[PDB]
Amino acid sequence: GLTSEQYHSQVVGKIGYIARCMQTIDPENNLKKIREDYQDVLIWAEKNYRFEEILEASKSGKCPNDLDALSRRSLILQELLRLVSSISPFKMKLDLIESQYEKMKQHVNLWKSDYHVKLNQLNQLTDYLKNAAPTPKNNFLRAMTSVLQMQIAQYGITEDNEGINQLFKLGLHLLAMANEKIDEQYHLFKGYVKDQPEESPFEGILPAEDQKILVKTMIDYAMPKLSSKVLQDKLSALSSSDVLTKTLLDSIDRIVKENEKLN
Amino acid sequence: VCLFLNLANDPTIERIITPRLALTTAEFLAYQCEKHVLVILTDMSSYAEALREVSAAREEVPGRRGFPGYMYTDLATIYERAGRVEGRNGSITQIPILTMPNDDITHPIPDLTGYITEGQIYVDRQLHNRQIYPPINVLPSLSRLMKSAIGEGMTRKDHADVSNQLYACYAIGKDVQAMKAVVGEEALTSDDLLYLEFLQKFEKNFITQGPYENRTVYETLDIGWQLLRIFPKEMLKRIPQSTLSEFYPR
Amino acid sequence: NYLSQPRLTYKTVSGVNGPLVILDHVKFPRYAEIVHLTLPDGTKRSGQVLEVSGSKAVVQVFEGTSGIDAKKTSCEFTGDILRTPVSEDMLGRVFNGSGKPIDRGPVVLAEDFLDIMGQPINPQCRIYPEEMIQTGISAIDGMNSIARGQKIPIFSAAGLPHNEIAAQICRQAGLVKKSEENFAIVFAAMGVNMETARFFKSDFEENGSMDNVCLFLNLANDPTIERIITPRLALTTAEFLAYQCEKHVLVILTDMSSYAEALREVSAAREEVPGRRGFPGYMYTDLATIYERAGRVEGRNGSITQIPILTMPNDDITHPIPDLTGYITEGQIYVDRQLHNRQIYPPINVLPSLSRLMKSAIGEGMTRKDHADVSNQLYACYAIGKDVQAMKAVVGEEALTSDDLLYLEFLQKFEKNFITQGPYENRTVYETLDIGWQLLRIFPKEMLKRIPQSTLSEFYPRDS
Amino acid sequence: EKKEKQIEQQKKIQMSNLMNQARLKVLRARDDLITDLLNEAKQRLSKVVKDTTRYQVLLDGLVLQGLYQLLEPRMIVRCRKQDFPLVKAAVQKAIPMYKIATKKDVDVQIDLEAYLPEDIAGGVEIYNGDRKIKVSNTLESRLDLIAQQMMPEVRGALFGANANRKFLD
Amino acid sequence: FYRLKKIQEKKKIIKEKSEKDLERR
Amino acid sequence: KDRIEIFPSRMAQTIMKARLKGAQTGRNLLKKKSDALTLRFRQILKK
Amino acid sequence: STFGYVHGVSGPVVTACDMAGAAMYELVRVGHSELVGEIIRLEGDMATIQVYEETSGVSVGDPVLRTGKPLSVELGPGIMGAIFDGIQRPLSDISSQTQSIYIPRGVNVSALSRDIKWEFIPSKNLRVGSHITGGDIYGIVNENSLIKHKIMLPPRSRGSVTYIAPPGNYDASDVVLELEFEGVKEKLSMVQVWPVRQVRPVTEKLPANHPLLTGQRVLDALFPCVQGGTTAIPGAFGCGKTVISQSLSKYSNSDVIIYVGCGERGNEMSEVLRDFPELTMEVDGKVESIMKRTALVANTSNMPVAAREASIYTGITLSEYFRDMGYHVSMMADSTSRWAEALREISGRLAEMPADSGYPAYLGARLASFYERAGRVKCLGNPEREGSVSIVGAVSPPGGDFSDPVTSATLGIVQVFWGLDKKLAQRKHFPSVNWLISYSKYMRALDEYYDKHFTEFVPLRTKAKEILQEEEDLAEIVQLVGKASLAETDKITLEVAKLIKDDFLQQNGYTPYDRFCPFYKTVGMLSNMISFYDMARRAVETTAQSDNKITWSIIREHMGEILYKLSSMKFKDPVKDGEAKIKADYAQLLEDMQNAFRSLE
Amino acid sequence: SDPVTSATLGIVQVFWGLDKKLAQRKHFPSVNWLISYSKYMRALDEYYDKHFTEFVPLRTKAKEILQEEEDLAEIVQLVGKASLAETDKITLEVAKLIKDDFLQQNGYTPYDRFCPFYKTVGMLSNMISFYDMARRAVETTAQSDNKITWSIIREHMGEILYKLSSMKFKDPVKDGEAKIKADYAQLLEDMQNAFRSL
Repeated sequence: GLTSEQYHSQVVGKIGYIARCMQTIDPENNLKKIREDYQDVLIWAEKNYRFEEILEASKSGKCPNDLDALSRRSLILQELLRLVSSISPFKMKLDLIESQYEKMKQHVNLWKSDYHVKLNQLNQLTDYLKNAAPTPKNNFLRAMTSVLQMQIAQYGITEDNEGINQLFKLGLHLLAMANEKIDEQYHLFKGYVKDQPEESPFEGILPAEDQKILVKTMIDYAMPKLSSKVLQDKLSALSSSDVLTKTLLDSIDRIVKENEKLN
Repeated sequence: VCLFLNLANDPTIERIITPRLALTTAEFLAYQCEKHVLVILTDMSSYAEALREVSAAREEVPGRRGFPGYMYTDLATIYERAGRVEGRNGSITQIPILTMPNDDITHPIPDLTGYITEGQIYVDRQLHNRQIYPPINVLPSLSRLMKSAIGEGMTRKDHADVSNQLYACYAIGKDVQAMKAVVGEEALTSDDLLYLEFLQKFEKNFITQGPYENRTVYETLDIGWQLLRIFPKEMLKRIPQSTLSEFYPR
Repeated sequence: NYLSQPRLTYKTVSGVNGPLVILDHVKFPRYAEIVHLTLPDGTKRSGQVLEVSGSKAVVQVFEGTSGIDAKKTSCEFTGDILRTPVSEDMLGRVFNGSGKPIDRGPVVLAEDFLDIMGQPINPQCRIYPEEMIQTGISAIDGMNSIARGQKIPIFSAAGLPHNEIAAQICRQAGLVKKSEENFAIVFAAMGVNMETARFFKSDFEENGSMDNVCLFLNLANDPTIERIITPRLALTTAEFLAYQCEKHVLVILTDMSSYAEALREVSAAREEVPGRRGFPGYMYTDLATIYERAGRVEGRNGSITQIPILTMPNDDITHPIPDLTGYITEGQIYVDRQLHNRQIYPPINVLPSLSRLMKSAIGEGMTRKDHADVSNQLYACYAIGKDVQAMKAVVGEEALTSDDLLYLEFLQKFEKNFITQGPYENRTVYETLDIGWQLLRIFPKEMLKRIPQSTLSEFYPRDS
Repeated sequence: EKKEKQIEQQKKIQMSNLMNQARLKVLRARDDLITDLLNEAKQRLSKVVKDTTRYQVLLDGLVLQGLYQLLEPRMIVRCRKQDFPLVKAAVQKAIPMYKIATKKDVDVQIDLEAYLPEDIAGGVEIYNGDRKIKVSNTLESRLDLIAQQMMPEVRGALFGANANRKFLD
Repeated sequence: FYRLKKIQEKKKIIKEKSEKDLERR
Repeated sequence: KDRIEIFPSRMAQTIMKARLKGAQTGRNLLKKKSDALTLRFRQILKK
Repeated sequence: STFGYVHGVSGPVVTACDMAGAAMYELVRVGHSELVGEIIRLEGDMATIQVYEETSGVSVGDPVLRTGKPLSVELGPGIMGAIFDGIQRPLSDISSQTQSIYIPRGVNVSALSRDIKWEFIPSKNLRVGSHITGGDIYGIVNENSLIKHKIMLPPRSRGSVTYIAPPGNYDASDVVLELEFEGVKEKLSMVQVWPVRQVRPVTEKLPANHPLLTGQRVLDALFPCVQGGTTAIPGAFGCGKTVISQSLSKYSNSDVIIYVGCGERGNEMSEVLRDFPELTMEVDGKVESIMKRTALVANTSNMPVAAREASIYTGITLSEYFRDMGYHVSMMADSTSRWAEALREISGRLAEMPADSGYPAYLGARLASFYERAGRVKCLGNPEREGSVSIVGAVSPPGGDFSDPVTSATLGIVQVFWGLDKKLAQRKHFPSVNWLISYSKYMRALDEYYDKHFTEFVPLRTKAKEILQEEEDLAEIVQLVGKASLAETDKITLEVAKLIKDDFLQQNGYTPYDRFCPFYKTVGMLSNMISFYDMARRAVETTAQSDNKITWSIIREHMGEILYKLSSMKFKDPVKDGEAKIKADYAQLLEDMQNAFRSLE
Repeated sequence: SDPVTSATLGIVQVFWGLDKKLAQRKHFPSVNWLISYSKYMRALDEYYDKHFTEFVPLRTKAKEILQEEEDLAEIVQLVGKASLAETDKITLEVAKLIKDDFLQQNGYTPYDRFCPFYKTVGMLSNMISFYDMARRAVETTAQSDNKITWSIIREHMGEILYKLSSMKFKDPVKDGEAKIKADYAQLLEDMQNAFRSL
């Protein structure tokens, strides 16, 4: 058990941290159904109280000062902000954010939740890419992670979606795969794009410069197989696309199958 | 319930005032408010080791295994804070708990406790290894107040005779089990096989119970008679003929 | 650099008690300082400051306190602790337990002066042990093989030949001579009787090995502080020779049981209370300060290997001296009263003996490829042979099988040819392994289950 | 067969004994050269005592180096009888320097009632008031203490460095 | 061990009384 | 009886360790005797 | 003043004067070489110091400089990959700076280097005026590719931020935060300092729920440990300890590893310090050094006795610091028996009453209070997180006598015993864990985890423990019954016990398919072996009751391919074969054995 | 175990230990030949080589016989001699002869008040000569239709066993060195003739 000076210092600190979280999830007071639950702590951030004046108010029982209730409240607001922060370019609807909040508030235990697992998997997948150098594995992971963030911005974390759940399995399997095994990395990424519902998987998800590189890096992988100059020149004609599509992969595969028949 | 807690990471000299805070609370409840109080003291072995630690730091006279020379007199100031008094309707019952070091009942902590308390309940590693529960071994155990808490109008008239005959049969069964380890089953007489059958049925039926089974004294005594009737009545030499003739034929 | 200041001489003796002289009015007393006493008749003695408190110092005198008085005795404080001169000129020399010459050579010109207490080797700088030290004795080299940088005691008892074994190891030890002048020995002997000390000095001159050897002798009636100093002079020399001159040094320390008797006496003179079994409570930290002055170190081509030698009371391995030695060292070589009574020499018993580093010393490029297999199979045959020999007295020799009779033949020829060796007979590891194969060839090659088929194919058959 | 097998070791025993006895004789030769070095140093130092200007500057140092070891309220200085005028001058130079440095008052006396032997090369001895503590600054004492401490530098300067000693740590 | 301590204490007390007597002298 | 009644000393330790090695040796020789008799008994039962 | 003076010296004990404000158990530096010691008595304006180093040459009037602190750890960036001793001297920096093979007396290198510059990122939404409390993460240092080192406000510190440093590169001596409370200002760098003998505080201490997986089939199935658990192992020569140490270091679900040597032999300590840098693990498809997530405390038997005793308190204080960042830590102590002997020697120097076998009266309380630092926790301070420390302590019962005071106390405290065994190592049975002597008391705490994630496993564990116990009862019967005359049910037990023993309990750690065995592979293997056993028992017990009997000979003659596939299950490679592929193959053995038994019946 | 004994055995070159069993069984001098030691046996080696020549091989074999009997005696207590080989019966019976008729010596009678070293070497020479001949007769008739045993030797040689066990009764004050040597040499001839006749 904490000493009284420790215990009340942790209450002052944890009231202060909820204000930092609320100012980060919502700089504008858009999330009004969320703020109306937390207003009973945020009132202590709305005016200066110098640490010491919340410390006296906490000792006096004027503040909420049950560290268990303050911990439960803080974990919900933190696990919401992790989701909104892990989806970097894309944005949720306010009606979706306040739905994720209600589903989290209803949960028995967030640490043991599948929501927390899916967030840890998304951060495991995202933090690797913050320092990653350009190479086929890292380009495939930037593509799949951008698609995954975009789908999570459409459907949230709180319900199973076969696209999201398959794209977690694909992304984490490629992340764990040995960096020397380029044949397996290309095979896995092509196998993903072949199982996408759409003809173009990255359409507005990804920069056209990166989509051009995804076409180019498959042409550069296929071209060393081709013994016929005509098949090399037909493969080279596919480099006219700046969009990665099932048709591009099928065309590279078709030219590779013509080479496998030719030799 | 009232809880006083000192943990393995709390100061070791608090341990010598902890049970005295508990027993002072029990005395107010029993002898001023007239409650019936049950007092549980957990590892008197930790109390006694904290007492050895304090006394060693004062360079006081050692007793056995380096314990304080006055440890009997100290433990007596804890254990004698129990019982009933004239003209007041409350009571204090104490159930201390000991860990015996290397399982040795002759170690100073169980030794000086057994000289002060009105008996002991003894929990045996060999019964626990065999997955019997509760692992209570009757032979090292005692109750000094049992003799006048039982019998006609107290419990049932047979209780003392049944109890002493179960002690005799269990002790002889245990001596046959030690003998059979030297000579093998083929050397045993038919009388030895009765005590060796009693030993095996007693541990399964009487001793083994499970953590929420709650038997009456009358259930306990009738389980007792179901095991004593393994023998002919002429082998039941602790029991007088009046008790046999009434309770054995069932 | 230099100490430069003139020395103070005091006639301020307050008291004399046991081995101790107490002085007062001493100027800023230094703990463990060396001092020189001059007696009323002009005799000279020396001592060391055992405690200081304010202007008082107490000196333990190495020689007696007899003839000392408070009026005429003078004490000269030298300003400094005990340091030893050290050089490569110490190989071929004999010294007493204070480092003074006893060979009629001159006193040492220092290449350096070193503090005999040393410093602990950094755990980051110690590298793991490697190749063999060849002792020349088959029961050690063949089955309890010693690695460069190991420490391994000989365990013995009073009246057993452990000094004759130590002397034989000293005369015979070296590197394996596969396919050196970089090998040296420091031999230290504590509490030695004059018969044993004359034997060591005579045997190394007579059998002409002194050019590799530095010898320190401390006799049974030398000062007991010189016995405390003796292992520290020896190991301060081995540290100069190994880690500055890049030699492989073998260190033999003789009766660590005699050393502990002096340690208990200096402890009693400090008025400390006797510890567990009557030895000082700090005797582990003291013995570990001797035994861990050993090993190989990174970036230097030398090493120190230690063979402590110990005598056990009642032949009991559970006494503090062998017991604490077992927690610090890595193996034991066991000297046996029954083999000694049976007139076998050296009476080394291979069943309780062990070298824990043997796998690091032996095999291809370090001894021979079959060494591990031969060692494992000779142990396995001897452990069965002793068990057949026991049942022969129960069942009688007519109930023994043909395989029991092979183990009964191996047992006799193993003890007569492998274990039994002359005190001046030197066997290389290669000769030891060849004597090992002559015995294994008693058996059908199917019996040799500890040896793989490749080793049996290369070594079981005789060849021209 | 065992006798014949040891014929090489039987010769090594003779060779190693011859070579180690050769080394003992070379060590005695080297020790005599060091003994001559210390005698030349004792002679050159005795010549410095005949220069009363240099020897006054020595006396000035040997006296005050003595007073700084004792640090007593009262001290007695003892000298050779013919050095007394130089010793008196040295004590008169030393007393103000002692008082400035230590912040103590002092009484320093020169002994006229006993002297160091005229056999002494030079320098002084100093005693506390009751003579139960002394410090020796005779020039034989200076030379002996300095010479024994610089012996690792003397060995290397005269006879050269050891080619086997790769490390000084 | 317990009897060899207590001798150390009684000796320490005798030394301290002797030192106090040397402060009285 | 639980113990052999000898009075505690280093002499008593030396004696009781000599008895322990004695009894543990006796058991191993008698276990060999039991096997050798039993091997003959399981042979002549076939005869 | 900060200086007193030496009044007297007697062995390792120094008496000092002008020591009036010096507290009990402060550290001091004694003499011109600055030897370390601690204050053990106060009397008047004098102190008695127990010096840790050789006192030879210390003089009356020598300076005694006092440190205002007890024995404590520098906690900050530079700990990962570091080698320390029991009092936190940096053995590799001392080597590098001195260019010597020895440790100098009174050496005073700081444990964390003040010349290395660290890339620091602040917590983004902290600003001037922000309220901050002990355990709050206020920035992160990228220490290496694996460990993000989270800079925290110390326990017993609180206030309002008056300065926070911008993103940049900083020395460990640079101020990176200032805060104010009651008008008093505290300035802070990346290094905090904590007393080794004080437990680091937490918001809550929690029950341990999640397995500490090792990749061994034994251990992970039969004798599991939890994260936050406590374990003991026998520390002896032939038994093969290194499988525990190396499986924890390479393959456990730990985030950080702390290893303590606490008075080991010089050549043993040299083997650990050689071997650990050469160990590697695969992270995100890239091979990384173990020394990126590991720190070593190392002590040989000739180090100061104060270091050999402090060692486990240094190692646990380092472990608690990474727990507080929200990491999971495993701590290994190389032998707690060597630690207890140092504690005994210290009580001997202090002339304390010799209690049990010469050990001080407090031995069992010191062991209990040490193992009470293990556990899962809710950390102090604002970003809500969980960490844990799990302890493995080796112990060396003399001749195997478990009634030894240190062993008896240890097995009285710890909740797992992994009984490594020399006899199994001599049989080449590896890993050498004895399944009869070993135990785990965490099997109830893991019930909710196994129910949620695996669901079939608790029955399989229970049946497997019974089969291995039945064979140990049947052995003494077989010695009389002559094997052939045994019941067919019991022949099935003996031969399935052999199947589990040779093909599940054994695991060749040198081979690519068995270096690590994941828990799906582990339960899949056991599930099939127990499925075969139940079907073999059912075939015998259905027929032998009154029909022409099936026998274990008939089963072996009919099913030798199935029995060979079962022995082949361990060769499946978790890297070359996917989880779903291995599971599908293990389902095919179940289909094949059910078909084979349906054709027999 | 004693501090005085432990200190003394750290110093002295010879130790003659007692056996309380020999003392209680009134065997004198009660010296324990399995814990006693001398560290002068290599120093005396040139004296024995110059003045006696025969002795060191006899002493060596005697110490072997006495240790082999101590190894046998622990086992015959359990299993009752019935399995014991003839060479081992020969070993027990010569160990008794040495113990009772050489190592035993009455200090209070004219013939054994002082035993000179020629009397000592002569007695031991004859007892070890008997062991060589007796062991050879047994071994050299294993694998044979006619096999020698200890009992056959005892029945054939009872008067030699009487003469051997009686060699101690020679009085060196009455009988000169030449007579004692001639008597002991005649007993060797009597032994050789008796074994050749077997």
